[PDB]
Amino acid sequence: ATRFKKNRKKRGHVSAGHGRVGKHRKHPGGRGKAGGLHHMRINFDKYHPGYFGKVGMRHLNLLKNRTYCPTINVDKLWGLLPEEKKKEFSENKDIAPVIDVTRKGYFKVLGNGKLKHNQPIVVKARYFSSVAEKKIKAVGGQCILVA
Amino acid sequence: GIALKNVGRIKKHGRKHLVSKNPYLRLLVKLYNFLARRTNANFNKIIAKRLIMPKRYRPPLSLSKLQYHMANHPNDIAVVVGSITDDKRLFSLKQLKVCALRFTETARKRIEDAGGECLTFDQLALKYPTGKKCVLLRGPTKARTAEKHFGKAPGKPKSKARPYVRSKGRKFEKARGRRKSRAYKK
Amino acid sequence: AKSKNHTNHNQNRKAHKNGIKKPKKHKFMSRKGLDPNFFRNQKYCLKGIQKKKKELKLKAKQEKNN
Amino acid sequence: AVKKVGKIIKKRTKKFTRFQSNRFMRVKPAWRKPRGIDCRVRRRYKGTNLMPSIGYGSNKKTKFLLPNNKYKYVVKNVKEMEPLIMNHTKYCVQIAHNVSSKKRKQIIERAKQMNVSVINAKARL
Amino acid sequence: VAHNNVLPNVHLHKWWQRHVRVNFSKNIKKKKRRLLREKRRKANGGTPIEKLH
Amino acid sequence: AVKLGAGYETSAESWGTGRAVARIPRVPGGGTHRAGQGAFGNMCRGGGMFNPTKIWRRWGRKVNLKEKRYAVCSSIAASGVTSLVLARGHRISHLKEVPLVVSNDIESLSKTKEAVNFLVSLGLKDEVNRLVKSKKIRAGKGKMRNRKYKIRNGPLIIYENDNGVKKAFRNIPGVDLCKVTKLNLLKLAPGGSIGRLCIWSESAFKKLDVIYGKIHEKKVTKKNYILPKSIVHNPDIYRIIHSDKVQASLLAKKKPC
RNA sequence: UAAAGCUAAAUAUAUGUAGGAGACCGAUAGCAAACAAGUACCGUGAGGGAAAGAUGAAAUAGUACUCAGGAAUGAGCAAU
RNA sequence: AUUUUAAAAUUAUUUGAAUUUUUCUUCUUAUAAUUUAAGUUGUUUCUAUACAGUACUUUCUUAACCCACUCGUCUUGAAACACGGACCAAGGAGUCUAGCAAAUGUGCAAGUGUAUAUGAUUCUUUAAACAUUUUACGCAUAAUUAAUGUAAUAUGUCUAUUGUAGAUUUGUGCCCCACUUUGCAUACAAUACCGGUAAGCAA
RNA sequence: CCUAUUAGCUGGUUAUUUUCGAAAGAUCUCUCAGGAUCGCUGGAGUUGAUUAAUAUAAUUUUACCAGGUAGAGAUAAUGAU
RNA sequence: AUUUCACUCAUAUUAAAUAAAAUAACUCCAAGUGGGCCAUUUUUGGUAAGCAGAACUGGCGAUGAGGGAUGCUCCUAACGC
RNA sequence: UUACCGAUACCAAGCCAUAAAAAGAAGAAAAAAUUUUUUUUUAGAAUCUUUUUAUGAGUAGAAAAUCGUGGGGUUUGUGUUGAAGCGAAAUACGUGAGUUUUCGUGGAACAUCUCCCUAGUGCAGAUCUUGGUGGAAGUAGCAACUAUUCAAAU
RNA sequence: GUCAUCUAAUUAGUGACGCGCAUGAAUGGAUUAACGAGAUUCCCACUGUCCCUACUUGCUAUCUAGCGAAACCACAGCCA
Repeated sequence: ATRFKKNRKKRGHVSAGHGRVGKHRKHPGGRGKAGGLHHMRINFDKYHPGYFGKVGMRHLNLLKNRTYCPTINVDKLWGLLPEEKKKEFSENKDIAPVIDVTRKGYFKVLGNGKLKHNQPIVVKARYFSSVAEKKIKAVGGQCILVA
Repeated sequence: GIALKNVGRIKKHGRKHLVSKNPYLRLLVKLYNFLARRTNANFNKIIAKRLIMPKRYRPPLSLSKLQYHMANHPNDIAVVVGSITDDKRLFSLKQLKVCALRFTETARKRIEDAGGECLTFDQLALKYPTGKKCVLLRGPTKARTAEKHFGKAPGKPKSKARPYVRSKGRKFEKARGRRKSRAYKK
Repeated sequence: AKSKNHTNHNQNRKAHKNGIKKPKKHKFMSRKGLDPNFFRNQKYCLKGIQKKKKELKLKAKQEKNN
Repeated sequence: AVKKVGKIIKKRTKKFTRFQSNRFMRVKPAWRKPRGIDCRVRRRYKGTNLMPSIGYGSNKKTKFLLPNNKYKYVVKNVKEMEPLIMNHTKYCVQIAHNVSSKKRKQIIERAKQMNVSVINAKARL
Repeated sequence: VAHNNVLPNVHLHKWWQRHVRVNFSKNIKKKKRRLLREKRRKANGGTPIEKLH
Repeated sequence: AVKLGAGYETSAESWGTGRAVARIPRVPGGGTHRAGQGAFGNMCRGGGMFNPTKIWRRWGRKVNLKEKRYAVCSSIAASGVTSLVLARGHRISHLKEVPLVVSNDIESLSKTKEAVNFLVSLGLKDEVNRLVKSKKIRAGKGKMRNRKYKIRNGPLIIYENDNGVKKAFRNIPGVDLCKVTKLNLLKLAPGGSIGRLCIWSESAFKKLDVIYGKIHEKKVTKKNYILPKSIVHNPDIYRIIHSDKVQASLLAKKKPC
């Protein structure tokens, strides 16, 4: 990989592509994020707007396991289960699938997307969106709370 | 001396040759370059041009979008120079004849089960040399995450560009310049 | 030491090197801060037109698909 | 000055020499483009060491062919003349520098009975 | 810094060359552990080395 | 890697402003040749290289498992076509067919003499001669680094059960073995070259289908692996061009300047 | 369930010793040191610290003899 | 090797006409040729009736006419009375790692990467190759808010928001164009819906 | 020995050909020998054009605008004389 | 105001002329640069200056060639062999 | 008032490269001898082939294609009938970096351009590092301490 | 600075004068015999310091035999 490097093609060019006037010096602007708010301020404000300052209150120790909550929208509930069983459930109107999304790894069911019309489906989840539940029972299904 | 733009040489922009050294893709490019030259077909010219494009400019097309685009022509075939990906949000598929570079396994199985079929571009050239009953389609070329960082810099007024940040919590690029309470907003 | 304070020399040919670019002049302009109580009414007009067109099209589709 | 022998035109002879290599022993005559700042040769001052350029390139119809109007092919084996059996009229053969006397004699014999000319025919004898 | 890059965050301001270590012997250690457990399950003569949990 | 502090194990001192000498560090003291000489610096004798080589170079690479399996499948397919093997350099002009497979009793032969005899009787006498006469001492200083010889690669024997193949075909220069369940891309495509002469036992040839998905079994088939699918259905683009359907579509031949 | 105590394994090893290797260096390189090298030598001292490998297959073939020179050497019709 | 063709001109016949009324008058009818077409061909000598020279090719050394200031560098500006260079050899400087992004190639794709680790008649090579009893983890798949949190048309319908341009397709006037048909990507807008904030109401 | 400390400063920075080709303005900066940012430049790519036309133009014409510099004035104002 | 239906307003030279106008437009990544100087014309400070500071355009810089004996900037004219 | 001289500018032609374009995935021509022989060719590589037009300064800077070096895999080679290296060269090739040959020396290894992998990979400079060597130059100089002489021996 | 004196001639010295840029009392003021390789002016003596240079001795230089460096060095070395 070292023979594909751009410095190789400037082998006999004196300045190595770094300029004859400005030269390549050692940290001519500072080190790291040195000049923020002083002479790199234009860069900071143009590319990282809200960088300086603090907002909000502290959460002293977090324990992300408490609030871990993967989500799934209602438009993927039918795609969760295999194609042949999807065909069977759609064909037979006397029975409906009850899907435990927690086993697949989802805690909350969100309401984005379109469910199939007149296809009942029961969903078991730890949390439900209001619109998700509305669509579930609009297509004739039911939401079941589990823990 | 002569006063000419660019010293008098016409300058083209974009790809001139295939970069991929994939022998099958090179054969396909050769075949469709010949087809575009020997026929007048803008169809063949466009396919030859698109077979050359980088990966980001032959994006995947989902099955749902494929069927939605093919909804009003049930008898024609859909030609995509990208890949066809399965869409779990789609409940049912219906009899699609689609030529594409590659099909994901799930999309291929779903199309075959629905009763349509998947075609390669060599078969497309064999059966429809001039693209009769063939609808050229392409996926969203500007939907990728890289494009979300492009355009006006994040910090320009009314800029929708995402910034480059390690994480997106309350304490990462959210204080001064992004809300009125700290200096200015945006 | 004493520095050259200012000059506009070469700025015009720099500007003309990539030409004086003109605004794109799009067909439609956002109406965000323009004439409220007029563009709101225009939204109502468009909704009414769309509702009439859609109901007529739905009637035609239902009567043609039986 | 150009030299013209039959269809062959050599647009320039007397190969370019490195600037100032005539009066510095550490500077070898092999051509190097003077990068410099005020380098005379780089600026193309009159009367000093002109630089090579693509304009001197030879006609590609007669580019690589020798004064015998044939392209040279360097062989180190008797087995490397099979391509020349079908190209005996536009290829001449040259024996590699590190080929022994036995193999040289064999190669000359094969070339003659293949009526392919040999450039360095009388080497090592 | 320059251009539109993420703001640098690299924690290499101490003497890190003394703390770099690279495992050339990952699979060698795999073999050694496998050999050791094979040897002890041969030594105990039939009874498994695993314990019920 | 070089020794960690190589060239920097002297006393640092560059007293060189006004001494009429370059400002490079000089070793101190006197009474020896080293005193006053240029100390550490890539341009100084005994001064330490520019960027000392380190052991934390990226020695290895992580290769996608799917790409590795694709490469192995492609190498097998390439070994299956006669022209590719000839191009790679095996003298196979006399064997009957290039996906050649032999009875499972090859796995049981145990004498190198009879292994060579079988190889010759298959029609690979020229291949064996090439292998045996390719042996010769390499150029360069690699031969003082335990790399004395350089051999050419011959047939790769792929077996299922080792009943003597391993200790019958080794010691034949350029010949290597490989169990069918542990196929190695390094052996299948030496140097990245395409298509190696492969001698399959019948059992290994049959087991290939089991390994790659047909008639699967629990502990043999690659779990949930699907063979790569081609971009083109049939690469005979000139046959498709000469097909009458596209021949009718082609316009009349036009003329150059 | 503090203010008493013990305890193997998985872990680390720019040291010493001993093995084995390398897409490493090939005598201004590689350890400072391929060698009589931390030696010679320098500094009151703490310390500083080199240079230096190759006849030939075989010297169990290391130049016999003669001439000229005080000798070193040189020359030979002499010699490995 | 299927335009050095066709024609154009000219010559020799030939048909009719015109006319400036003719030994270069013009326009065609047919034939046969030629080049002024359709980028140089011919003759005679010499080399030479030799196997390397006094010739021819070439290298070098010398002259001669014209031209030619010391290179590198900083600099607006260097041949500079600016600095470095007495000479030669060998050594001698954008690299390595981490992390991010863009670009491009490759594999798979709403998934992707099998991490550490395990097994295996693999154990010179091999410290690599191969493999992983039907929710490990990272990134992505959803955003927004300091935050309790909340979380994307909405069950009239397996239609999949609406326009203006727009690729491709469909027919009518298998290859020119104007009407039809469809409406990718994308651009410009409009709409809904989600989170936050205002405002109104608020059991 | 930490330490190959740091240096916005000086010096150096190694093959060929080909193609494209600058800036020495500007804004902010404990800034004035520096830096970030814009401009100028290269490379990559797409959309277009390839239809002697449309987009387009350091150009003119036609139509319509805006100006208070040169000139003029001192008897029109102000200020001089 | 929007939407849908009608009719039709030069295009066969193109709703004025001309146009090696698509060598366009756009997007991404990034280099160098951010000491300038000179000439014509205009112009401020200064007795003035090869002085200091500005405006337009062209150059020098970054560029050789012919001429001005000579000359970084003048005239002609910009450069493959 | 004429004529003339006078550029790397202009014009015509050739050739190189760059850019763009038009187009393209199978058959006998000639000559020399004497119906028969002989001599050449008888093409089809798509980052390719043929043809056409325009164009070509360039620091800082960018890119592409090339040329070399140590080492690795693959392939296929040269060496005691003399390898590497080195000196001088060549009717040699290239525009050029270079490549390839000859003679001499040398006395044991050396390439791989088939494709690829890898790097401690290319020097005129750094008051560069180490070593060697110059002109200065048979020059400066061998100047304190009063002073030596005759004969003999070795 | 002005006035005397010193000289032929005095930006020097000494003695006086004092609205003293900006003197002054252990920041010590004023004065002092003796002392000083301390600074300064004048006089006598003395003389090559000079008018104005000359001659002369030793040791070098010089030529020879022998021995034998170095600094400096882009390339070099006539001028208007």
